[PDB]
Amino acid sequence: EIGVSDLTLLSKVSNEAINENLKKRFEGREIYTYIGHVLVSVNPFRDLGIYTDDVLQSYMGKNRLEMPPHVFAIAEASYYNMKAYSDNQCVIISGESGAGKTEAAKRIMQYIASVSGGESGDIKQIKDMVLATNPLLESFGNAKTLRNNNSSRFGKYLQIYFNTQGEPVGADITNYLLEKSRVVGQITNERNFHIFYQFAKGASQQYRETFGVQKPETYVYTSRSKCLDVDGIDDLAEFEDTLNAMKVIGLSQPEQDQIFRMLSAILWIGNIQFQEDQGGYAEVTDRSVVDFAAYLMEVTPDQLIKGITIRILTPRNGEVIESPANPAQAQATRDALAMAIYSNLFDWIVERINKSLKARQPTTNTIGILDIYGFEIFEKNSFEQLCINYVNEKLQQIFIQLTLKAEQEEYAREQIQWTPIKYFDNKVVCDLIEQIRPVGIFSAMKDATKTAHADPAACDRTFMQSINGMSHAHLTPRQGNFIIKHYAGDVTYTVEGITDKNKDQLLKGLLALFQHSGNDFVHTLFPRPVDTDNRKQPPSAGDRIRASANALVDTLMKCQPSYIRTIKPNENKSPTEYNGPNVLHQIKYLGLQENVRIRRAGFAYRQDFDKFVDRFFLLSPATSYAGEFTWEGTTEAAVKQILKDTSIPKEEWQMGVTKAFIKAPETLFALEHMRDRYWHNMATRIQRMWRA
Amino acid sequence: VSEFKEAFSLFGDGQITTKELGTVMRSLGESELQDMINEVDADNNGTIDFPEFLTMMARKMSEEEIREAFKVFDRDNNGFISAAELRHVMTSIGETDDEVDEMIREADQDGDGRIDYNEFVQLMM
Ligand SMILES: Nc1ncnc2c1ncn2[C@@H]1O[C@H](COP(=O)(O)OP(=O)(O)OP(O)(O)=S)[C@@H](O)[C@H]1O
Ligand SMILES: CCOC(=O)/C(C#N)=C(\N)c1ccccc1
Ligand SMILES: [Mg+2]
Repeated sequence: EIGVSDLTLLSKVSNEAINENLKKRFEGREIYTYIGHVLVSVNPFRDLGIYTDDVLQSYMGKNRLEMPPHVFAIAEASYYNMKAYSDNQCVIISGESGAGKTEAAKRIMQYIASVSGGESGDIKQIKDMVLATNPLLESFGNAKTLRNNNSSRFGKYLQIYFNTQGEPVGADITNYLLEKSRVVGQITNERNFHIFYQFAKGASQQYRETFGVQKPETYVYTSRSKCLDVDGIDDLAEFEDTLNAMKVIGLSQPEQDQIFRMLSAILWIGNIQFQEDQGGYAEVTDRSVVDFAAYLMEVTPDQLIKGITIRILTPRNGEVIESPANPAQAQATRDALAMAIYSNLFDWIVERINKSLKARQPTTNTIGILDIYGFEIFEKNSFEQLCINYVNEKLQQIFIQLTLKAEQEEYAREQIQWTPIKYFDNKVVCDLIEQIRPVGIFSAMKDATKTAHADPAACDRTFMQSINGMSHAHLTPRQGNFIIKHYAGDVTYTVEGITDKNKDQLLKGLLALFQHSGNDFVHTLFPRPVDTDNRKQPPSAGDRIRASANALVDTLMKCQPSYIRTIKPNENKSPTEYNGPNVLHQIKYLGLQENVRIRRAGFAYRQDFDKFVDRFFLLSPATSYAGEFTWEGTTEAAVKQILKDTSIPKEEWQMGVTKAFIKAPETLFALEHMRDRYWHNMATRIQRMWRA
Repeated sequence: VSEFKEAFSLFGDGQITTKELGTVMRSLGESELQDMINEVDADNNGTIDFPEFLTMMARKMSEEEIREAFKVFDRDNNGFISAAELRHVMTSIGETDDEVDEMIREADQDGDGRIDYNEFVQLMM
């Protein structure tokens, strides 16, 4: 009732009209708006109470048009289409950092879990463990950044596996590169990962005694940033949520003890400080700190110190030199160890979740939910931000491909009358980053470190040269920095330290350290057999994210998409502040006007003749006798027969060369409901009991 | 299309009210009806039109056909259904336990808990 709930119904179409509609609605606590099947969600930054089980049930069994716009309707539609066409589904969610991708993802899972039923005990196991993954992963992969208090620092693709009854049988979490660097340092007023503050603040007495776990203010990794408390975040409550969820997922008390031993080791390693000896070498400042860190690592202090302070150099084939590190270099290796521990720990937690959630029955269909880290910009931007923004650029490209390009190309192939709508295709920006043969940003970084010289500075310089030499409309070299013209704006990346970040490779002596450990979990996180070939130049982080992203693209093009575009209305997390220009910028670079124009002129539904007959044959008496298919002619003529027999006006539908198109959503929902009520209408046909 | 217009004429502007629609529905054979009625208000608050009537009827929507329906339900595909599987489908679509027990009493003279629906179709007429 406020403005227009579906932007295709705007009286005048423009970015400014869209911005006005979203702003009136947002001011009236209507954060959800449609563009046809697509959902736009403006982040209210306030609990509006729209995710109650009362509301949730009010959306069960409805179509997009019978209820006000809601994330629940997107999830309902995905689950319906899954059991209707027996088709896998994927939900794509775009948004800047803090726009509310993660919250929308969780509301979709919530809807699926509630609606999908299942009374079996195993089923309820799945539903509860799936849900318990949220507090565990958020505690290990989310942290306070300047742009968002509960900021996803890892990417996630959750797949829910269903049996023929449409019940949750299993799940699978695919994780994208984690921001491990957070572990060892943060921008002022940012925090470390949530887990470290939960655990430092609320550690059990046992843990606090065996593992030395003090309060976060005593650790550099958790206090140096001058932020220990976050608005709206109770760390001790959340620590308890973490522990319960670990229990639900099936972690034994030893497994949990190992995890928290590693977290405590990280914090203690972080407090190791160095001074300069008589030769200029690194020397530990306080022996007691290293001693405790080594206890936690189950190694001798000599071993830990050596691993942190001595670099193994192989200049010739048969020559090996032990070079003592200077204090700066030793800090670098200290943080490299802390980061490696936390990263491998995270990967283990995700693998263990995957084991606990593995399909216990045969599986028929899947629903996938994408929750990536959103596009973001800081005063300093390094590799971390390049990787995140690259993933957002790839996701934009997927959106463009599906929402704008593919549909129009299909109109042209199917000889439907169409005047193409123009849009900005950002594939060139993706190319600029992910290109190999014409060296791109990642490839250039790899080539700079291809030489494998000890000094990163020279590699950064070689990289900056490569950048200067490139001529590309979206790239702008500067003095030790470079700007990318990303779909969502200009981002200035600092070149210093970028190539070592891209070359995410543990040093030889540090890898030598894990061999000496007495702890079985340490050996789990660091298998010795992968250290066989020192000579080889190993895969880079940009290689890994390139692979992850293009895997993702294949996955998503194998499933039926549903679309959520989230919008961040202000940078103060205010429930009342609506920054017109910022929303307008977002509306523009997301191409919401183009979506509006296509959706108005476009057809609402397109289906292959085969699947159309397979799904709608019951509607025609010609094509259906007693709920059994029977057609003597061609599939195309069966489609035409079914459409004639439903007696929908000829203007509502169109026949292509290979596919069949239905223009208005109402027509489609009508056909779908007629299909659903077929058994209902036969049973209704046996109701002439009252003779007179 | 014809059937809707002839049962729309029977119950003379061509813009019809919600009460008249309720009577039409009753004639054919509650809250959901008003739900269907309430999805177009721009034209008129308490009345609708004949294209709107096609719209809302499709959005809701002889001897041989009644014959067919029994074959639709029969999972065996042999002319015989479980009588309690007939009970269940008379319950679910709901269109009185005593009426279902009387109608199953007519067909319960078979005796094996199963129903030959060809004979019972002919009986029913
Ligand atoms: N639908 C919502 N209702 C109420 N509050 C919300 C809603 N969505 C987001 N918020 C609030 O905004 C904050 C950010 O939400 P997130 O889902 O974490 O954003 P995000 O897009 O996932 O951020 P990134 O990209 O991972 S850094 C949440 O913690 C909430 O306080
Ligand atoms: C979200 C992107 O995260 C990263 O890719 C990432 C981090 N953190 C690194 N490649 C990295 C590796 C080593 C040292 C510093 C950084
Ligand atoms: Mg998030």
